[PDB]
Amino acid sequence: KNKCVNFNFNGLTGTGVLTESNKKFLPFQQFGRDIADTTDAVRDPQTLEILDITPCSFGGVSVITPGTNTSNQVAVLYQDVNCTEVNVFQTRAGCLIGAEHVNNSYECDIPIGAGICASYQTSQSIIAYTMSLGAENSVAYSNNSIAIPTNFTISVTTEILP
Amino acid sequence: VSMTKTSVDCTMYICGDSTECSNLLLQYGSFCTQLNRALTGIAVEQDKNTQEVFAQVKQIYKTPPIKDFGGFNFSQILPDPSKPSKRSFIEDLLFNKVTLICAQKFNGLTVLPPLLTDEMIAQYTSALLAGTITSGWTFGAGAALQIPFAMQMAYRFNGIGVTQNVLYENQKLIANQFNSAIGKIQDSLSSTASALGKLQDVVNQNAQALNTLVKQLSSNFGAISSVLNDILSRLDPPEAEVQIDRLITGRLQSLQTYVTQQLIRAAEIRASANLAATKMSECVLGQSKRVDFCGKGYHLMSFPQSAPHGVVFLHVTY
Amino acid sequence: IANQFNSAIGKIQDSLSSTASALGKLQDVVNQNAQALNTLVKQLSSNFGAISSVLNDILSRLDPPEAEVQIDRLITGRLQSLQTYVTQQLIRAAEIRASANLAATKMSECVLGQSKRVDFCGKGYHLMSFPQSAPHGVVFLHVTYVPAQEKNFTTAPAICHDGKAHFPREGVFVSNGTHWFVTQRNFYEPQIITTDNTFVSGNCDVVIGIVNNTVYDPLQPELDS
Amino acid sequence: TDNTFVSGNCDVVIGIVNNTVYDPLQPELDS
Ligand SMILES: *[C@@H]1O[C@H](CO)[C@@H](O[C@@H]2O[C@H](CO)[C@@H](O)[C@H](O)[C@H]2NC(C)=O)[C@H](O)[C@H]1NC(C)=O
Ligand SMILES: *[C@@H]1O[C@H](CO)[C@@H](O[C@@H]2O[C@H](CO)[C@@H](O)[C@H](O)[C@H]2NC(C)=O)[C@H](O)[C@H]1NC(C)=O
Ligand SMILES: *[C@@H]1O[C@H](CO)[C@@H](O[C@@H]2O[C@H](CO)[C@@H](O)[C@H](O)[C@H]2NC(C)=O)[C@H](O)[C@H]1NC(C)=O
Ligand SMILES: *[C@@H]1O[C@H](CO)[C@@H](O[C@@H]2O[C@H](CO)[C@@H](O)[C@H](O)[C@H]2NC(C)=O)[C@H](O)[C@H]1NC(C)=O
Ligand SMILES: *[C@@H]1O[C@H](CO)[C@@H](O[C@@H]2O[C@H](CO)[C@@H](O)[C@H](O)[C@H]2NC(C)=O)[C@H](O)[C@H]1NC(C)=O
Ligand SMILES: *[C@@H]1O[C@H](CO)[C@@H](O[C@@H]2O[C@H](CO)[C@@H](O)[C@H](O)[C@H]2NC(C)=O)[C@H](O)[C@H]1NC(C)=O
Ligand SMILES: *[C@@H]1O[C@H](CO)[C@@H](O[C@@H]2O[C@H](CO)[C@@H](O)[C@H](O)[C@H]2NC(C)=O)[C@H](O)[C@H]1NC(C)=O
Ligand SMILES: *[C@@H]1O[C@H](CO)[C@@H](O)[C@H](O)[C@H]1NC(C)=O
Ligand SMILES: *[C@@H]1O[C@H](CO)[C@@H](O)[C@H](O)[C@H]1NC(C)=O
Ligand SMILES: *[C@@H]1O[C@H](CO)[C@@H](O)[C@H](O)[C@H]1NC(C)=O
Ligand SMILES: *[C@@H]1O[C@H](CO)[C@@H](O)[C@H](O)[C@H]1NC(C)=O
Repeated sequence: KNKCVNFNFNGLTGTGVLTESNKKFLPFQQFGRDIADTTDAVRDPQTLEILDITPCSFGGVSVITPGTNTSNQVAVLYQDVNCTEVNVFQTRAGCLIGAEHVNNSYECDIPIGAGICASYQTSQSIIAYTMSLGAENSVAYSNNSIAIPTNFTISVTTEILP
Repeated sequence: VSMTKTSVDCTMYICGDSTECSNLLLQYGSFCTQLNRALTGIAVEQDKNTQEVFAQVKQIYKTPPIKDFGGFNFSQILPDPSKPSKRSFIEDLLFNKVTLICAQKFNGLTVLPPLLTDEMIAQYTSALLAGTITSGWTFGAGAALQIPFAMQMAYRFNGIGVTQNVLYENQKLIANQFNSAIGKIQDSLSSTASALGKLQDVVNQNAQALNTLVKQLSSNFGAISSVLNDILSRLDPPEAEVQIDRLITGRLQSLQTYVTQQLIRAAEIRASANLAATKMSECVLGQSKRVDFCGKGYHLMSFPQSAPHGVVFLHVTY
Repeated sequence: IANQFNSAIGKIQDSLSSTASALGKLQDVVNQNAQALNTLVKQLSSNFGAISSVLNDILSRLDPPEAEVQIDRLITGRLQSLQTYVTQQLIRAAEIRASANLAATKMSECVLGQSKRVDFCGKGYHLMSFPQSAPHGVVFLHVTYVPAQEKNFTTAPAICHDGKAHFPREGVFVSNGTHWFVTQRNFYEPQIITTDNTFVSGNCDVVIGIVNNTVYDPLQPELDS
Repeated sequence: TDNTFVSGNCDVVIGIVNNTVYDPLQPELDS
């Protein structure tokens, strides 16, 4: 149980992780299925038990690296899984290795997810930091207080559309 | 604004846990590699949509400790720090009225989390709401400029043709008209759940397409069986490759049908995302001299509200 | 404004030449097509389940009735590759046509005319826009009005003089600690409060925040003439 | 006169009516 294995039960075969849950099959129903008619649980042909079938651990491999002109350092990201295979750190999107978690939040550089961005900084490596939304600005407010510009700046912005 | 990010693996979906079947999939070349890049570009554009819409400013504007609303009641639109997650009382209803995925994401597809969390998206709206209450019309086009909210409704009448003398005299009567308008919205969203159905349709559109793609694995697609290992056991390896080829071809048509819809639905969302980016620019940030772009009535100032996989606009109109 | 504008144009010429990632918006469109063109061409090297991906190899080996079975495997895979390409190109064109409508909209509203809509022509209050030819697209140079220096000013919604409230015809009320002034919203230009810049509406007992002051009347000094 | 502007004459515009426009300069000269 609780491991990735190739199981063959009665005339049913499959591959996944067997875990006993609190589900209860009808005494005349050996096999369960999901909405897609894929088996999510089985009953052992010998002993009477309810074993939920969870598929084996898998996910996406997200390679986080600066450009070839910058550095060869790479931060490997796994999706929707904790650290299993494997500076091994965990994030909200999954197990993220190769990057260092930083409490100080900076401007987003390489997008990851769940409000996490990566960058190559300081003896320099890749760091995994919380995405900053910009500098906090507290604007004072009052009945008689007002800000009228005493000077202006003409700036030409470049918009590019295909 | 944001559509559910889904990255489907064509290696696992087409051929479940089969190397010999994967050899038949390699006979089709980049079809697998190409379908992955199409869904990947969707997940990237949905993250670009939230950046081009939710955040119109590079600074976080917050409300002062002393809150002077000019007679209005902004406690509904402004976030509450007492809650563990920062959100407005209205956005709290927006998260609840908008709601298996765990079973399908174990079938060889992956639902990617958004780049901006709901707490960060709410701070974008918190920066826009606190700005319009304090900085008003200035902060959209440049640095924030503090202006009293009692005077922030004065020029907005001057833009729609009403002389601002009406505001200062009727400000007491407008305080009752605005506060009652906000209260009717909270009762409308809480009691009636069909107002947010526009976002529920987007989630139902994705959930139906996700369920549609997964239910196709149980189909025969002309093959004798729907199980790869069962075909390999009942038939010889050369005779099984003919039956497996019918499954692969049928399952590729399932992805090519799903990816086609997602690319088309993304352009539908990007069409609405560009409107949300345009409305927040014209309605929320500035004043709209246009008619019925910000909704019925002469536009004054708009209130953005964070919502799951989208955004809710509150347009104050005259 | 000459020193501000002429230097702003040079900053873009220095940003485009030194930094090549500013044009990545158009570079992605060309790369999106090349990745679609290369993918479509690489499919002819894939066997698509057939013994080989070369037509001359299948025709020279299997019988004409036997070759049609394998050629059916190629064309079916080549149709699915071409239909997928055309499917994407129709979808990619919809992205380009949607941006072309914005390009046609900004060319009229930003470039040709003047758009009051905020941040449609870019950050700042739009003045005029300068179109520039670019490969498979267009580059817009938007002249904008961005306020820079500001200062905390004492303001009031109204001025109480004869017992009736005075409201600005254009601009807002400000005070520097000496006398109440009427200045433009985007520019601070101290001006003496007069009956020409204000209009009389209501009284001093209604408006919340009205202050006592004296409004200059140009008719009074002329009474000596 | 501060709320109006003089353009043309009374013999052209259709719908023009006869009335008295208050002139604030008049009472200040006599007083
Ligand atoms: C007045 O102008 C200042 C210019 O910085 C505004 O900024 C404040 O500056 C004071 C200086 O002691 C700080 O203590 C405040 O924290 C600043 N506030 C913010 C949000 O930047 C200030 O807001 C303006 N208004 C006031 C209250 O005078
Ligand atoms: C706007 O005016 C109100 C009323 O004068 C100010 O509120 C007062 O603040 C002071 C000083 O702390 C208190 O002693 C009073 O009790 C408050 N009165 C009322 C009616 O609330 C308010 O502070 C002024 N503007 C801001 C934002 O400070
Ligand atoms: C704005 O509306 C809110 C609604 O929650 C008011 O907060 C409470 O409203 C209830 C009535 O629904 C009162 O019984 C409470 O005494 C109010 N206070 C609290 C702390 O709950 C709020 O007072 C209204 N006014 C403002 C300016 O926020
Ligand atoms: C307003 O700001 C502008 C800059 O945006 C100021 O222009 C600069 O003035 C200084 C004064 O020493 C010169 O050294 C700079 O070369 C000027 N720069 C430009 C771009 O001209 C301007 O002086 C400020 N004051 C006013 C009234 O505009
Ligand atoms: C605020 O504005 C007033 C009016 O412009 C300034 O008063 C002038 O100050 C200058 C320089 O001291 C004098 O030469 C003028 O004669 C003053 N005019 C009047 C009518 O008072 C004042 O200096 C400004 N600054 C302050 C301290 O408020
Ligand atoms: C502005 O002037 C008015 C008078 O024109 C002031 O109102 C008076 O207040 C006093 C008490 O201080 C009363 O005895 C008078 O009867 C009031 N007169 C009127 C017209 O109501 C008002 O207080 C002044 N405001 C300021 C801030 O100076
Ligand atoms: C204004 O009243 C006059 C009559 O007092 C109307 O007719 C004018 O009469 C005078 C002679 O008293 C003629 O010289 C004019 O030619 C007449 N016409 C006008 C327009 O001057 C006149 O029609 C009335 N106008 C309006 C629009 O009420
Ligand atoms: C089968 O054999 C096992 C041996 O332990 C026994 O415990 C069980 O009761 C037998 N009957 C069933 C239910 O298979
Ligand atoms: C890498 O990029 C930097 C900055 O553009 C440049 O100065 C440097 O010469 C580049 N190096 C190479 C090998 O291209
Ligand atoms: C990851 O660890 C968390 C915290 O211990 C646990 O709640 C969760 O079930 C784990 N998930 C996986 C995929 O192991
Ligand atoms: C982040 O904060 C945690 C909790 O205080 C602390 O244990 C850790 O050392 C900090 N890490 C960094 C990089 O500052």
